[PDB]
Amino acid sequence: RLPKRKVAVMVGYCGTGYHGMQYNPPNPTIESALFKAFVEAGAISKKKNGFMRAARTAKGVHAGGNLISLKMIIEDPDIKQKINEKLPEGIRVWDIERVNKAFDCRKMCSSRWYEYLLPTYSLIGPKPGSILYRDIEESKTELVLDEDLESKEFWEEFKKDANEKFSTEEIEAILNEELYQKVKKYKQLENAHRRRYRISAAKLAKFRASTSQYLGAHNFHNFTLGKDFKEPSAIRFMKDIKVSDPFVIGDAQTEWISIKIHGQSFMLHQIRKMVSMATLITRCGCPVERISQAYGQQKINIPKAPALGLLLEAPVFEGYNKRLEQFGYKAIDFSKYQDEVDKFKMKHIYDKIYKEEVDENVFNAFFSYIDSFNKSIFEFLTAKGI
Amino acid sequence: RLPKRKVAVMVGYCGTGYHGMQYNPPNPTIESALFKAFVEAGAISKKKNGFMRAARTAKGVHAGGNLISLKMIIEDPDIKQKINEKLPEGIRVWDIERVNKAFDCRKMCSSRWYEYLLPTYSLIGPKPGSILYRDIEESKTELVLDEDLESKEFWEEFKKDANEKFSTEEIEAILNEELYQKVKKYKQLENAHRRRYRISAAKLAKFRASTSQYLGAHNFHNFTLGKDFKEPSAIRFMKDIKVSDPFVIGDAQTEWISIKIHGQSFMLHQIRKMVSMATLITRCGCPVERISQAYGQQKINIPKAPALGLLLEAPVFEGYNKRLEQFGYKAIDFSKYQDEVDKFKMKHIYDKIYKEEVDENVFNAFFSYIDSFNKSIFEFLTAKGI
RNA sequence: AAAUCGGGAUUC
RNA sequence: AAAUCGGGAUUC
Ligand SMILES: [Cl-]
Ligand SMILES: [Cl-]
Repeated sequence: RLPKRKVAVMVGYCGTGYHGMQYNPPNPTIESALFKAFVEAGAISKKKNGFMRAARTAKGVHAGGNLISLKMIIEDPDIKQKINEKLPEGIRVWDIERVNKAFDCRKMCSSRWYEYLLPTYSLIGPKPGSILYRDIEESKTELVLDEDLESKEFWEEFKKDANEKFSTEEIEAILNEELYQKVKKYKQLENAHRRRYRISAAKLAKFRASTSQYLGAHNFHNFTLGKDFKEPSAIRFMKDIKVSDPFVIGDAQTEWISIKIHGQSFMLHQIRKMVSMATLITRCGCPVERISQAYGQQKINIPKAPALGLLLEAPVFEGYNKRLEQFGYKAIDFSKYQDEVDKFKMKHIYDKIYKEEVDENVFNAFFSYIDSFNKSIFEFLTAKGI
Repeated sequence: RLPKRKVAVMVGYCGTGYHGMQYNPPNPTIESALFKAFVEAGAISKKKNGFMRAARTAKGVHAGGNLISLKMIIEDPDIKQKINEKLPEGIRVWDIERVNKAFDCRKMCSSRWYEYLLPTYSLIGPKPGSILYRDIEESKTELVLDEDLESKEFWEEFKKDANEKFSTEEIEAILNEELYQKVKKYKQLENAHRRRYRISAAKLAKFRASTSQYLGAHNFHNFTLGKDFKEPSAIRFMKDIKVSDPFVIGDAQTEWISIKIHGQSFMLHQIRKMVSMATLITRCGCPVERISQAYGQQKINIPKAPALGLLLEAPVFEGYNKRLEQFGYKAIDFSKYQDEVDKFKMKHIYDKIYKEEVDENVFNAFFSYIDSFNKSIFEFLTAKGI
């Protein structure tokens, strides 16, 4: 029976194929794989006496950095390498550091950094023929919304390319069939047109302003589930929002943007709902200030963005580092790993994101469902409600 | 580039932790693990040119025997052992046999055997205090339903045991707390009382009659989803139904029964809905003949039983064996493996079922939700509807 | 966080 | 078969 010390473990993972961070049998989770590696490496033996997590990343949500707290066997001086050898390629342990007895992953978390990877073709306007396009274009009863000749040019180049290859065969419905093969090739051509799209500087600036609409303290009751507008804990403080320059990655050469959000605390699916709302405001040509209207008591249903693009970048423990460094305890700083994670993120997270995006068309499917859906549609009009 | 022959592969698996049989990235499925083992063993290289499955077992559904058809590399005389070495312990390949070019897993499937493992305490009447118990007992407006002094004795022995250990503390609501620990121990005592239950011969005979209500050809539109009563394909033929004698298995010594259903063809979630309906009829004390009323055009919502207890025992290919044996092709008979599967079923399927039942309380949670739910409730009364 | 029961709108 | 968007009733 070896001794056990209460330590914090810094880890990172691609969340694809796992049912979130929190241990939840019988479905594979990040924590179940971590525990299997711990047992196979000698970190634990045989509730797990004080187990703790900093963030319960949802189904499919990745994390460049996450932390847990537990009583481990630190006797092996090469225990980290053993655990990493016993782990799958998509999960890694960055470090192991001793913590004080009163350490609490969640209560000592001062802030959180999140990153969302979004394909730039998500900001193209809805396809002509969709209900959202019909309702937005037919919003000439109040001539407020942008014109967005860029999306018009994209869709019309797609129409010219389709017509120069599918001589009025003209796909209409389907529910192992030569028709289906024809349709398959049309949708593949449309996806290829999406992948060749390069966002303009104006659309990027518009999206940056729409995301900047989130800075400061706001009532985010519409950006979660089961939160009342009058609840005081519905107010959240976003410290910073940064939208990266566009960047091309992958064999299909598809364009992406990185959205880093630093906030004091977040509610369930807050990041994805914010991202989705900013994307809809940008791609529909609405005044970005309308995002602030979402803070009102009127309830709006914001469909959360796909989990595939979400990464928990790092939890932050400001008070712990500032007020417990005199006790000899090492500070918890994920940036000390920043380069290593940066490699892992590119090799085992971002690559998975690009592969699943080009294989299953996650983002385009999400936005095609939004496009064809008869609360949010009203908000994205020229006229909202009140 | 090795040659490839079109073969059929006989496999078995525990479905826990997998998203069904059909290959469906990015979530792990039985077929994705099979393909990984195939690649690692040399069975395939690099749609999969004619891939076929006999049955698309749902999420969590096991199978003592399932079959697939594909073009494999059969050059290795020890290819089966290599694939099995490359497979996890919960998935096994029983055999590989050559098939004719026109072979079609699903179209040549003449019938199907299914097995459902049900804990006998699922047949105990609803707990006094539940809405279902209140509605059934208060069905004295039409004095039709059984009395079931056995369930009364069970619940009253539980009440005597609880009161002799929890002196009117008396748990009332909860939503890390000493109360919760008390409640935890009450529910554990109730679960232990359930695990010690041994079904009487009368209840077993009643359940056997309720299941026999399914024999022959019937309209099973209520025993699936999205099937209209007037659709001719809503009629299904059950060739045989056998309920095994009760048997005790596991460390907690819990009692189980095996329900084997041989049918020509089945609709989506038909087995689980039939099982659930028979169980409700038995545990509520209804005339078993009322099950035939479910074949009427009136729509009833039958909650499907947990997937944990379902096994696809074997698909059957009668016509293929009878009309293609002269062509030199070996018959496809899963019974030729019956002993081997029988070991695997006990070591990697039934054991998982018992462990998950005693760890997560799947069946009792399902029936506790049924018990407290304000269409089916009306059917389980003395008065149905019409 | 995850899972269940159903009901509604979609996706090779 | 699986997956998505939501809405409703539940489960350490
Ligand atoms: Cl999350
Ligand atoms: Cl199934």
